[PDB]
Amino acid sequence: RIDFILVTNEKQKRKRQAYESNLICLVFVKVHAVLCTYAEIMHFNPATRSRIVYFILSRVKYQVGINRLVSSGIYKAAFPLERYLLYREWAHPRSIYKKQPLDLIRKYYGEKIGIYFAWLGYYTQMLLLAAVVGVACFLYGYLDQDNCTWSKEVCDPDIGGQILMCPQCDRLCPFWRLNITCESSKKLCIFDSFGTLIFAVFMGVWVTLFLEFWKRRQAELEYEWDTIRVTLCASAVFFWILLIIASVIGIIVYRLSVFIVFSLTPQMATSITASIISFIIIMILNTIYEKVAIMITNFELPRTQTDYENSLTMKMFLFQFVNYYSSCFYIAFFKGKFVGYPGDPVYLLGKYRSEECDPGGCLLELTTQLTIIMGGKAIWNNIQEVLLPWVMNLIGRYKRVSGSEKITPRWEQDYHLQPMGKLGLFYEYLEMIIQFGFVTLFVASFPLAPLLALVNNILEIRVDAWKLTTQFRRMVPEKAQDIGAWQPIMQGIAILAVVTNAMIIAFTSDMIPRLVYYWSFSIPPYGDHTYYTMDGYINNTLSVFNITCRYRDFRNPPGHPQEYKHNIYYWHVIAAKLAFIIVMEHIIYSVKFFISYAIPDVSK
Amino acid sequence: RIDFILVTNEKQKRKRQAYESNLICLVFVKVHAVLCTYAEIMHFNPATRSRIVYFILSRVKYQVGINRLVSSGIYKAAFPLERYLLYREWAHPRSIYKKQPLDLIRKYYGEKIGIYFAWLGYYTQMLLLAAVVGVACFLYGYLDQDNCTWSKEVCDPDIGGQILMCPQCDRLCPFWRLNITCESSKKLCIFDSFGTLIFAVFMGVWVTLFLEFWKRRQAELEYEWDTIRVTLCASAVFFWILLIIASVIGIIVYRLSVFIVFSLTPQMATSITASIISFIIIMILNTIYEKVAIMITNFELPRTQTDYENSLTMKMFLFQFVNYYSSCFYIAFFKGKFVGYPGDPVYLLGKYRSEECDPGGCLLELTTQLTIIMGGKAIWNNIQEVLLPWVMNLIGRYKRVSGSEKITPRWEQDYHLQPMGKLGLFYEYLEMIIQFGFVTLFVASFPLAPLLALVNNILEIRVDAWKLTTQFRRMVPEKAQDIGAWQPIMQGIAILAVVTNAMIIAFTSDMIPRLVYYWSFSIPPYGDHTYYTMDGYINNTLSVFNITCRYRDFRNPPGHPQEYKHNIYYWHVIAAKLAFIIVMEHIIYSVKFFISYAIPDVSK
Ligand SMILES: [Ca+2]
Ligand SMILES: [Ca+2]
Repeated sequence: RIDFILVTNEKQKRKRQAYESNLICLVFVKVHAVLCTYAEIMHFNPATRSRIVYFILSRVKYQVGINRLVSSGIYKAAFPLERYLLYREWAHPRSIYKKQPLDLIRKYYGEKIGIYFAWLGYYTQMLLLAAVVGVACFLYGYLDQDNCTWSKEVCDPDIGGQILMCPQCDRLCPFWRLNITCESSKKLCIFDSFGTLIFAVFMGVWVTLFLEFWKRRQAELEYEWDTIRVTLCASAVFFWILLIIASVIGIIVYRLSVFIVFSLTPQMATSITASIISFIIIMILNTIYEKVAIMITNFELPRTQTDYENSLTMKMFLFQFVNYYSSCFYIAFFKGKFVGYPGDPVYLLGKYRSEECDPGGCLLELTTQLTIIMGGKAIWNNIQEVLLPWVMNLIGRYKRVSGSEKITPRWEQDYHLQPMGKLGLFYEYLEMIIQFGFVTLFVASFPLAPLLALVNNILEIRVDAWKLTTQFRRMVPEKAQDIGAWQPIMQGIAILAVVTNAMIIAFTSDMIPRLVYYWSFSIPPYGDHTYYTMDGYINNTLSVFNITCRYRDFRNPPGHPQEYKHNIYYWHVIAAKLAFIIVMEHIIYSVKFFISYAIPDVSK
Repeated sequence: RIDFILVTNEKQKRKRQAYESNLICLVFVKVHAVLCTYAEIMHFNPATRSRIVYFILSRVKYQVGINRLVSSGIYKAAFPLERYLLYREWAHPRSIYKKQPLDLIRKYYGEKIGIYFAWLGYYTQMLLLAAVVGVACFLYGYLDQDNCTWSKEVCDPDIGGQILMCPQCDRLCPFWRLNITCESSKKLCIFDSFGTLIFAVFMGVWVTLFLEFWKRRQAELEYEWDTIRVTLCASAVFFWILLIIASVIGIIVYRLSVFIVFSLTPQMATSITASIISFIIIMILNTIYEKVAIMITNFELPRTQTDYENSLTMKMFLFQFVNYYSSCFYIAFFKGKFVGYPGDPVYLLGKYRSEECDPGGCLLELTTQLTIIMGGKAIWNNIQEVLLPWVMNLIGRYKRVSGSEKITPRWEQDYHLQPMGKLGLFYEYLEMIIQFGFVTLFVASFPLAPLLALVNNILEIRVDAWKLTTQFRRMVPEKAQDIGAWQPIMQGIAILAVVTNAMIIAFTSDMIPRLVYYWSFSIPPYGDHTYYTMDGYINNTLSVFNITCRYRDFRNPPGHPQEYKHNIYYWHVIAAKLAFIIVMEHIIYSVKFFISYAIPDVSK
C-alpha cells in the first residue's frame, strides 16, 4: 500500500533517471517500503509509514533529495497519501463541539500540526476563563453604569452639556460641545470602569499564567508524545524602519480621506469605516511584506527555508507586528499626545498641523480598530479558507470518505488538491500570534475580545481541522516539539504585554485620572467634598484655554502663574501613571516570578 | 600510593568491621585502588585518583557510605591526600600577581573550587574596567568639583551659610544651620555628580554585561572542562519576616545608642562608628542566622545537605541578604522618607517620633555604611582566615613542600588540618555574593567600590588560594559545572540591581532633583535665568516651614493655597524619578535583551 507519490526534455531526463535507481529495494509513480533498514538509523501506522519513506528520501541524492529537484523543475509534485472520525467528531456539522481528539491528531497528522491544535485547544479553554471575566466586566461596566457619574455626567446634558470644547483640526473644524460625546460615553463605561483595571491586571495575571500553564501543558505534551556580517543585517532593519513609518502613515492618510467625506453616531460609523479602509491596505501591504521578506532572505546568505524558521520568522512576523500593531501603537501612545501653547501641535515637522484625541480617553478609537481588525481578520482569514475550495462540502462524503480510509486508490484526485506551501504552519501560527498579540497587547479595553476570540476559536479549531482533513494535499507528518520560534516571541509579546497593558491603562485610558480624582482631588486638599465621591469629574479634569474652551489635557489655565505648562495634576497623574506602570509591572513581574516558582513545569 | 584515609565500644565495632570487608580488592588506614572496574560505571592523575575511590565509597553500605557512618560517631575522620608551583606563582610573596593557572586548578582542586576561582578571576578583571570608571568619576567628581555650584554653594557660607534648617529629632536637637554640611558636601560631589549617573547607568550596563560575558565565559569554562506542604513552608518564611525587622531594627537602636553619647567632622566619625557597631551585631546575628537556618531545614523534610543546595541556599543566603542588605535598604528607601505637616513623622506606630535625613541626599550615610560593611567584611573575612592558622607561614616550606608533592608520607600531619566542613564552598560563595550584591546593589555612590573590591580580589584570589593549598584538609575534587544555586540568585540580584540602582539614583540621591532644576526650574518657567546654569539650587529646592526653617522635602510653603501637600516640583521630580526608574529600566532591560541577542553564549 502507498506511502508517497511523485510526478531540454532529454537533458533533464538523464538528471532524473539516476535517482530512482538506488531507491529500488500522466502516470504517477507509487512508492512503498528495506522498510526496517532505515528505522534503526533514526529512532504499523500510516502516519509513520510516510515518515520513514520521507527519511529514505533525505539521504540519497544522485551520482553525476527533492529539495532542489522540485525547485529546478524536473519534478512537478512529490507528495504523500482514522480519517472518517475526524470528519464527524472533530470537523463540521455532523458534530462540531466535541472535545478534540488531540491524540488522534497524532494518529493522523502528528505533532507538526498537533502542537498547533493543542496550543489552539488550550488557548480556547484559557480564553474561556478570560471571557467570563469579560462578561463580568460587561455586567458591572454596563449594568453598573447607572450611577457611576463617569458616563452619567457625560450623558446628562447638565453636567456634560455646557462643556464647550475646542476644535482639533484647523479648517472645517468646529467649536464642538459636549452632549455629542454621550452615545460613545454611555458604552465607554463598559470598557474602562473598574473591572477592566481588574481585568487588565487579571490579563497580566492571565497572560503570565497563560504562558506558565501552557509551559506545564506543553511539558505534558512533551511527556505524552515523543521525548560584512553587521553590514548585511543593518540594511535589512534600516530599510525596515523606513517601512514601519509607511505602515504608521498608512492609517493616517486613510484617516485623512474618510473623515473629510463624512464630516449609532457617525463617529462610530466612521471609526468602523476607517478601520475597514485601513484593514483593506493592511490586507494589501501584507502581500508586499511577504515578498520583501523573502527577497531580503535570499539576498541574505544560503540556507534553505530550514534556517528561515530563524530568519523569515524574525522578519515576516516582525513585519506583521509592524503591519498590524504599529497602527494600533499609533491610536494608543502616539495619537493622543503633543498639544501645546495655542493648542500647539508638533506640526509633524512639516507644513501641516498635527491631530488630537477626544476627552473620554482615546481608547474607543482603539477598541473598534482593535475589534474590527482582530474580528475582521477572523472573518477574512476564515472566509478566504472557504473560498479557496470554492464551496463548502460539494460532494456528499457520507460513505465515500469512510472508503477513502478503507482503501480507495484515488491519487489522481489527490493531485487536484492544492500543495501545502514551502512553509508549513508558519502562516497559521502567524494569524494566531497576531490574534494572541491582540488579546494581550491592547486588551484593557474590550474584555469580550476573549469571547470574540472564543467563538472564533470554536470555528478556527474546526475550520483548520476541516481544510487539513478534506482540502489540502497532506502535509508530511513531521515530528517537532516546543512550538519553536514563536515561544520567545510569545514571551516577547507577553513581557511587552505587561508593559503595554499598563501603558494602555495609564497613557491611553483616563481611569488613572479617575482613580486619582477619587482619591486626591475630591478630598478637601484641592477639593470641595466630605468623603470620596466621583461627583464632578469632567469639568474638574481638563484645561481651559482663553480665546487668546477645554481640551483633553492637563495644563495650567491661561491667566495663571505659569500657563500652558503642566499642573500639580498632570504631575500627580503622570506620577501615578508612571507609578501604575511601576507597581503593576513589579507585581505582575513578581507574580510571573512567583507562579513560575509556585508550580514546577514537568508533569505531576 | 595513597588516595583516601579513614580513622558501646564493641557494639559500634561490629558495625564497622563489615564495611571494610568487601572494600578489599592511633593507626590511620590507607587505601589505594579494581581501580578500572569502577571507572566504566561512571564516565593517571592524583586529583582523579581520589575521585574514583570516593566513587567506590559511594555504593557499598553494609550487610545487617560514610554519610551516616561519620555522623553517627563510629569514624572520627575520613579524608583524602603540582602543589609546589601553586605556592609560588599562585599563592603568596614569592610571587603574588601572576595570572592564575586556572587549568592548574583542574590539576589540583578540580572544578568544585576552580569554578569559584575562575568566577573570582573573571570577576577581578571585570572589576578592573569597573574601577577605572570609578577613577574616571573620581577625576571629574573631585577635580571637576571647583565650579559645579553643587558643593560650591554648600561650602560657600554665603549661599550655604544662611540656610537655617530645622531639627530632625525632638529633644536635645538643634535649629542647625548650613555651613556644617560642607566637609560632607565637598566630598559628596565625587559620589553623585554626573559620572555616577554615567557610572550607575554604566553599572547597569556593567552587571548586565558582567552576567552575559560570564555566561560566555562559563560556557568556555564548560567547553575547556568536562561536558502540609504549604503549611511547612509558611511558618519558615513567617517567622522570618518577624526576624527581618529585627535586623532592620538592629541598626536603629545602635543608631539610638552612639548618636546620644557623641552629640573630619564628627558626623563622618559617627557614621563610621555606628557602621562599626552595626557591623558588630551583624557579625553576631550572622551566627544565629546560620543556626536557625539549619534547625529549620532539619525540622523540614529529609534530604542530606545535598538538597540543602536548594534549601539552605534559599534560606541561609536569604538570611544574609536580610542580615546585611536590609540595613542598607533602610538607609536607602525607608530612612529619608515620611515627613509631614508639623514636620509630622509617622511616629512609627508607637509613642516615639520617627527620624529624618539631611539635605544632601541621604546617600553619604549609605556610602560609608556601604564602604565599611563591604570593606570591613573584606578585612574581617580575611583576618579570620589568617587567625585560624594562628600564624602566616610559620615553617619554612622551601624544600619541604616540594617534597610533599615528591612523596613525603605525612598523614599524621594532615590529621592536624581542620576539616573543610559539611558544606563546601557554600560559605565562600556566600561572602562574595554578599560582595557582589554590594558592588551592584548600592553602587551609584562610591564608584571606587570596584577598586576596593579589586585589591580585595587580588588578595582574596590569593588568600583563598593559600588556605586551600596549605591549611585545609583537602576537599574531595568534586566535578560540578554552572556554579549552581547562586546563578539564579546573581541574576536575581542583577534584575534587582537594575531596579535598586535606579532607585538609588532617584529615591536616595538628589541628582534627579538637580537634573530637573537644570532643565526645568532655571528656565524662566518657574525660574529667573537666561540659559541653563546650576546657579542657585540649594535654596531653590527645599520647603520652608513657618514657626507655626527648611527641611529636606518638596512641599508647599505654609502660607500658600494647599500647604504641606506637595508641589509641582515634588510632582515633577517624582514624576522624573519614576520616569528615570522607567527609562533606565526599559533601556537596561533592553540592552540586556540586546547584548544577550548580540553575542551567542557558546564559544566562538
Ligand atoms: Ca487557519
Ligand atoms: Ca574566603
